Amino acid sequence: GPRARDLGVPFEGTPGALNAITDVAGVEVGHTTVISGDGAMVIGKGPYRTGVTIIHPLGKTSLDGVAAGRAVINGTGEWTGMHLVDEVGQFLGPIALTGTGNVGLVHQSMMDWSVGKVPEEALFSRLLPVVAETLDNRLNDVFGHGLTRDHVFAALDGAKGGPVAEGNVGGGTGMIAYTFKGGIGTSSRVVSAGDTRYTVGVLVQANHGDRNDLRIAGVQIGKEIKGAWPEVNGIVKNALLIVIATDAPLMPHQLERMARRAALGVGRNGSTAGALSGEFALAFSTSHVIPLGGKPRLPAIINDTDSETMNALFRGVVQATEEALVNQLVASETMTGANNAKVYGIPHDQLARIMKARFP
Amino acid sequence: GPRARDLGVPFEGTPGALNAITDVAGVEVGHTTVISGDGAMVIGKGPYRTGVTIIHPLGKTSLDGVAAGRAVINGTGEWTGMHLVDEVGQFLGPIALTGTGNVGLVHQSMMDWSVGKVPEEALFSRLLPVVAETLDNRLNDVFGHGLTRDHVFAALDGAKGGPVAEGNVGGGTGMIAYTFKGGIGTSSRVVSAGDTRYTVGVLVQANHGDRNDLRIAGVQIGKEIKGAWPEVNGIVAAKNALLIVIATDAPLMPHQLERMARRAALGVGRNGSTAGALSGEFALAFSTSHVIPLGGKPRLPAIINDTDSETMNALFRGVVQATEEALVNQLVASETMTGANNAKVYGIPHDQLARIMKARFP
Amino acid sequence: GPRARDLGVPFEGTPGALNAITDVAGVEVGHTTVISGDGAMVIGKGPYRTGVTIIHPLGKTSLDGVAAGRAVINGTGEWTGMHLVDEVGQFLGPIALTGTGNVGLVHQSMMDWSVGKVPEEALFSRLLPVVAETLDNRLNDVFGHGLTRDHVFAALDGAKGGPVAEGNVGGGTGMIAYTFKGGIGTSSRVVSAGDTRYTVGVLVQANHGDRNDLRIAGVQIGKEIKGAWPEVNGIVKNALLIVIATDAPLMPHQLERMARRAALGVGRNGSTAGALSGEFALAFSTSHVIPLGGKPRLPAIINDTDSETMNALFRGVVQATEEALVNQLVASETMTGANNAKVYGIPHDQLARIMKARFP
Amino acid sequence: GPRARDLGVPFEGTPGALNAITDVAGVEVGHTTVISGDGAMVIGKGPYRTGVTIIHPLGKTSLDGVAAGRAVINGTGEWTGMHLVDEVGQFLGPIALTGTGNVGLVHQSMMDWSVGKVPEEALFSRLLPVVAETLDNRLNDVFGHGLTRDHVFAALDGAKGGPVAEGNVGGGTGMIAYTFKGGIGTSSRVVSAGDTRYTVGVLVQANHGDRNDLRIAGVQIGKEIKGAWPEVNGIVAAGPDAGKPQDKNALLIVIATDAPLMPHQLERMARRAALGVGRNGSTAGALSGEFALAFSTSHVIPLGGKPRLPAIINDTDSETMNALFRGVVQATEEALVNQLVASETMTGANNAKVYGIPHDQLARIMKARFP
Repeated sequence: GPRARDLGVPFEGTPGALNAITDVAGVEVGHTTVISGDGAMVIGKGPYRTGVTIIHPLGKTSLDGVAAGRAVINGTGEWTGMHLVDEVGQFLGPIALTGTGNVGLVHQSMMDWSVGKVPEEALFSRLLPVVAETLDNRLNDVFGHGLTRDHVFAALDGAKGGPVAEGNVGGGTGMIAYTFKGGIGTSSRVVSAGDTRYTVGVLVQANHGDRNDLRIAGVQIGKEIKGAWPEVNGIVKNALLIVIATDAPLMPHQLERMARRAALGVGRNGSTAGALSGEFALAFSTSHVIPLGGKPRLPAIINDTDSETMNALFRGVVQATEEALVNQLVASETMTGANNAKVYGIPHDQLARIMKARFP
Repeated sequence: GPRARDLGVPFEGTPGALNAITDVAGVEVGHTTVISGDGAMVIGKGPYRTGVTIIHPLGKTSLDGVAAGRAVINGTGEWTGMHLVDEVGQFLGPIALTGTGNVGLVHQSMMDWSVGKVPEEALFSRLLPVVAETLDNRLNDVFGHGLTRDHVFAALDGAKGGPVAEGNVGGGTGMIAYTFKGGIGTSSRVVSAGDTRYTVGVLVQANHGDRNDLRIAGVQIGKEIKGAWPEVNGIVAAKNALLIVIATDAPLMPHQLERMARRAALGVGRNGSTAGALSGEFALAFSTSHVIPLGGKPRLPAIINDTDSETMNALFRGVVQATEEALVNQLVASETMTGANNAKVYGIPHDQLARIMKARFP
Repeated sequence: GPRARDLGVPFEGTPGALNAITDVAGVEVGHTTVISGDGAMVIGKGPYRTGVTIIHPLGKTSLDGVAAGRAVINGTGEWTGMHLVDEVGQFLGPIALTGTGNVGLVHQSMMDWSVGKVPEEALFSRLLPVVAETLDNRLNDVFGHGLTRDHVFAALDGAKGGPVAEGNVGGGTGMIAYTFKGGIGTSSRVVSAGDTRYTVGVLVQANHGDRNDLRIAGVQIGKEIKGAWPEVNGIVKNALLIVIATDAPLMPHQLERMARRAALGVGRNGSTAGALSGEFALAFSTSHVIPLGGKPRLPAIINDTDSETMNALFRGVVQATEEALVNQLVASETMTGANNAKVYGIPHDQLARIMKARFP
Repeated sequence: GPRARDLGVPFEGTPGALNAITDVAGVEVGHTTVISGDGAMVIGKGPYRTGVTIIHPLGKTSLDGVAAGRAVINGTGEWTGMHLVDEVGQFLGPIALTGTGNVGLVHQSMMDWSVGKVPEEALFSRLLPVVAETLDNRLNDVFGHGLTRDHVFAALDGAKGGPVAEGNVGGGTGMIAYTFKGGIGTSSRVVSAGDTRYTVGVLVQANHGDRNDLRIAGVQIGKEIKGAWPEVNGIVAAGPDAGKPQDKNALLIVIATDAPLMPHQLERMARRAALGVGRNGSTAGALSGEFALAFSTSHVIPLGGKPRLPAIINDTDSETMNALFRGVVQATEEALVNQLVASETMTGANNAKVYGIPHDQLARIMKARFP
C-alpha cells in the first residue's frame, strides 16, 4: 500500500531508509489491534475498535533508561510517567499508546509484564510505566473492557524493528483524524550536523483535527475532497500523541526543545489545538542512555547554541512530524465500528489528483 | 486517640472544628485498608499492607469539576489527571491516593465506578481519573494485586465528611515516613482573609523523609527519640514520596490554586526533609467554591486579587501551617506495624514525643 | 499601502475593522523609529536602525492590570515582567517591544515615565515594566546607545488606537524575517461563539525564519521569488515576539492557552524555531481587568471545556498570527543599514503574481 | 565580625573554609554600596540606601557559559536572563543582584561593560545580562537614580574570590528581612558522595519574611527578642497601617556548585532552596518575589565550543544527589541567618529605622536553647 510520498505528496528533507521511527537504531514497535463485533454498542459488549501500540526505546530486553523531554500543545488528556521525565530527564521501560478506556489496564499490565520478564531486583524500576491515550469513542466501546492483559503482553513481546505498520493498528485502531480515519503514522529524517549523521524518527497516534483545517503540503484539502464524510448507519474529545526518537546524544532539556518543535509540524497541517484536544509530544535519545543504577552514557555532547546541529535536529522533528501525520491519513482505511459509525480513509485517488494539480 | 496537639506539640494558627480536610464543607474522604497475611512475601500472595484513600472534592454525587492547581516538589512519582489540571485548571471526579502497584487498577476502577451511575452522555467527563501514589514496598507485596476493584468501590462509596481517620489507613496503610511509620495525616486552618474567613484543609499521604532530618515544632527529634529503629524480623536493620492534597473554600482561580500548592513545600521544609532524589513529592490544591458545572458556566461566587496580600497571605500561611501539622498528625496517628517479610516500622513513640515537647516548650 | 490581502494572499476568518491589534477596543500602539547614519558601523556612532514599540493594553492613562498569560516557543531572548505574569496572572503598564541593545534603557525609561505620571501612592505598581526584544544586529549599531529616553517617552505618549503602522517602524525598524526585511505586523479576527462575538488582535515583531522555509498561504514561496537576497556593499540571532490582545473575559490560565496557540500560526508559515531564535507569545484580556489594589473585574466567565467558545478564540489566535506575519513582510520595505547591509522587502509584484497563479 | 555560628546558632553539615559562595573555586563576588543622604525622601534626591552585588560564575574574564537551572518560589519580581536559562540551560556573563529601581540601569551597564572588556566577535554573547532585584522601598529612594553606571562597573571590576562581605552591602544595602535589617548572606557546604567531595555555595539577597514567622535553628525567635521593632521618626511603627507586616518583599538565592550537573539537575538544586527557606519560617507572601538560580562551575560551555562535562551524575543516584540537595537546603538556611547577623541597624529614607537582629539577645536565646 502506498504511503504519502508515493501518492505525490511532497515533503522536504531526506527520510531514513524505513521512513519510520525504527530508523532510529534499536527502537522497536509493536501493535495489538482489537477489532471485533458490529452494530449497536452496548457498554461491556463492544463493538471494539481499539488496541495498544508499544515503543521500546532501546528494545524489549533493555532495563536501561533513555534521556527524555516532553512538551504539551494542549494537556486535556493523559500520559503517565511524565512527572518522572520532567524531574529526572529519563524514563524506564516502554511507551504504550492506547485508547483512553484502556489506560489503567495497560498501566497495570505493563507492571505485570515486568514481573514475568524483568529480573526481580530490577522490578523497582518498573513502577512508573509510560502510557498515553487518545479517545476512540466514535468507533469503540471505550468503557467496555475490550483490551485485555494478553493484548498488551502480545504488543510488548511482538515489538520489532524494521518497517512499521501504520493506519488502523494498535492504539490508533479506532481513531479519527481531520474527520477522516485516524490512526498510527510514522516518518523519519536523516539529518547532517556538520560531520555527523543523526536520525530523527517520529510516530504519531492521531485523533485530532477538523476536515476544513487540514492542510497537506500546504494545500487546504478538505474542500477539494468530494464526499468521504463520516456516516451513521449509512447516513451522512480529540487528541494527538507524538513520539520522537533520535540517536542524537541530547540532554533532557535539549529533548524538551525537540518535543516543543512538534507543534510547528502540527501547525503546518492546519489544526489549531481544540480546547479538549489532548495534544502531547515526548522525545527521547537512544544514544544518551542511563544504565539502571549506573553512570549515564553520553557518547558526545552538543551545545544548545550550536545552531548547525540543533537546527538540523529541530528541522528534522518538524518535517518528520508533518509527514508522519500525512502518512497516518494515507495508511488508515475506511472503518465501520460501534453503532455502525463509519469513518472514511482519506481517498487516495482524490489526494493523488489534488497533488498532481498542485505540484506538476 | 491523641493527635499531635494532644501530646503537647505546639502549632500556630486556628484549626477548623475537625482539624481535618473535611473542615472544608462538602469534602468527603473514604479509605479502604487492606491488611492481611504475615511473614515471608511471595509476589501475588502478600502479605498485603496497602489500600486506597478517596477524596471527593464536592462529594461523591457530584459530576462537576473543581478549580485546581498543582505543584511539584520532586516529580519522581505518578499523579494522573495532572495534565488536565495544568491545562484547563480543573479536574472532575475524586482524588485517589494509593500504593504504587495499585495505580492502574484504581485508575480503571474509577472509570468502571462511573459506568451505570453517570448518564452515558456524561461518561466522557470521567475519562481522566486523578490517581496518585507512594510506594509501600517494604511492608506490602507491591506487585501482588492485593487491591481489588471492590476495595476501590468501597472507598468511593464509603467516603463521608466529618472526622477523618489518620495513620495506617487507606493509601497510607503500608507507608514509612521519617523512618517511623508513615500513613495518612490531616489538618486544617481557619484563616482570616481580610474581611472574610476561609478554611484551608490539608490531607497528606506520607512516605518520605529521614529520621535524622525530622523536625517537629522546630525540634530536631530523631536523636532525642531512643530506639524505635526499623527492624527486619525482630532484628534492628543495618523510593520515597509524599502526596499533599489541599482543599479550600476560598473562591480561587486555577493559577491562584497553583500558588497555594507551591506553599506546601514550605510546610514540608519546616519539618526538615530535603526532598530526596527519588522522593515523589507533589501537592494538589482545589477550591470547593469555584466549581465548574459539567458543560456549564463556571461558578465563581467571589473573586480575589492575587496582589491582595491580606487575603492571599492568610491563605498561604494556612497552607503552610496545615501542611506542617498534617505531617505531624500523620506520625502520631500511625501505629507500629509489622508487614511483609516481618519488616517492622515503629510509630513515633507518644511518650517520648510528649516528654520532648514538654522539655522544649515549658 | 497594500497589506497582504491587497496582494491577493488569502486567509481564513473575519478580520476586525482595522485588521489590527487595535480592533480590541482601548488598546493603543505607539512607535518611535530611529533611522540615522549610513555606511561603516562603529559602536557608539551608528548607523542606527532601531526603535521601540509600545502597546498599552487599556490605554496610556490606565493604572489597572490586565489578566495575562504567556507561552515560549524558544526562550533564547528577553521579555521582562514575565515572572509576574506566570505568578499572579496579570501585568501593569505598557508592553515595550524593542531591539536587544535597548532593553535596559527602555526598562528604566518606563519607570521614569511613571514618575509624576502616576500618583506616588501607586508607584509600587510600576516596578516591573514589560520589555521584550529581538536583535537588529545586521542593520543597527546594537550596543551604540541609539535609543534615548526621549524616544521611549515619545512612543509611550504618542500611542493611540486606530490603524497601526506596520513594517520598518518602532521595535521592528532594523529587523529581518525569512531573509527579507522584518518588522512589525498586525492582524485581528472577530470570532463567533454562538451569538457572542469577541475580538482577537495580534501584533508581531518579526526577526525570525529562513527564506527557504517561508510559506505564505501554504505556498513555499522563497524559491518562487527571484532575487531579493540580502547584500553587503551590493554583493549577495533571530527572534519573534507575538502580542495577543482579546476582549474575551479570560482567566490567566486560559490566556496561557491562547498564547500557546501562536506557535501553530507560526508553524503554518513554515519556520522551525532555530536554536537561538527567541520566540515568545504574550496574551492579555482587556475585559478581565484588575483595578490597582481592588477587586478583579471579570464581566463574564468562560468554561475551558466550552469548545464552541474556546475553539473560536483559538482559531482566531492562529489565524491572526499567521496573517500578522505576512502583513509584516508586505509592510516592510527594502532597507540599507549598518555596514551597507541591504535587506529587501518581499517583492510585492512577485508575491501578487504568485498568489494570482495559486489562487485564481 | 561574628557570623551566625559565632553567636552560637547551630547548623548541620560542613561548611567550606570560607563558609561562603566563593568556596566554589573561581566564583568572584563584588559589591557596590550606595549610602547617602538622611531624612525626608524626595524622588530623585534620595536618601539612597541601595547598591549592586555581582557574582562572576567563572571569574570576571570568562567568556564562557555555565550550566544553570532556576526555580520560582513566588514570581512577583524580576530576574532577567531566565528565559535563556530555561531554554538552553546556561547563561553567559555575571549575575547582578540589585534594587528594583536599578534593574534597567544595571542591565544596560552590563552591556556597556562587555563592550569594554569582550572581543568584538564575542559581543553577540553578551546580549542577555542576568539581573535580579529585591525592593528597598522603605530605606531607599527607589525611583531616584541613586545607582550609576560607575557603581555597576566598580562591582563588576572589583569582584574577587575569598571572604564575601555580608549584611548591608551591594544589592542588600537597603533591604529588610523578617522585620529586621535585610541584606546579603552567604554560606557553603562541602558534601560527600562516596570518595567524591563537592562544594555547594549559596548567596542570598534577603528582603523577605516577617519577624513573627522567623525561625532560627528551629526556634521561633521573634517573640523571644525584645524591642528592635522598626521605627519611623524616632517612634516604633505601629497602628493599623504602619504596624502591619511589610509587603512587596523578595528573596534572591544564588547557588553555585562545582558538581558537574546538567541543567535539569540544576533546576532540581534550585528547587531545594524553598525547603531551606521553609525551615526558617516564612510562607512566601503574595507579593514576595522569591527566586533561586543554580549553576555549575565544572559543567561549563566555552563560547561556541563543546560543553565540558568532566563527569556525569545519574539523577537516580540518591547518594550523590541527596548529598547535594541537603547541601543546598543547609547552605540556604545558614545564608539566611548569616545575613541577619551581618546586617546592622540602619536609618534611611523618611527616617525609617530598621534594626539588625540583636546579637546579645540572639546569643542568649541560642545559649539557652542549645546548652
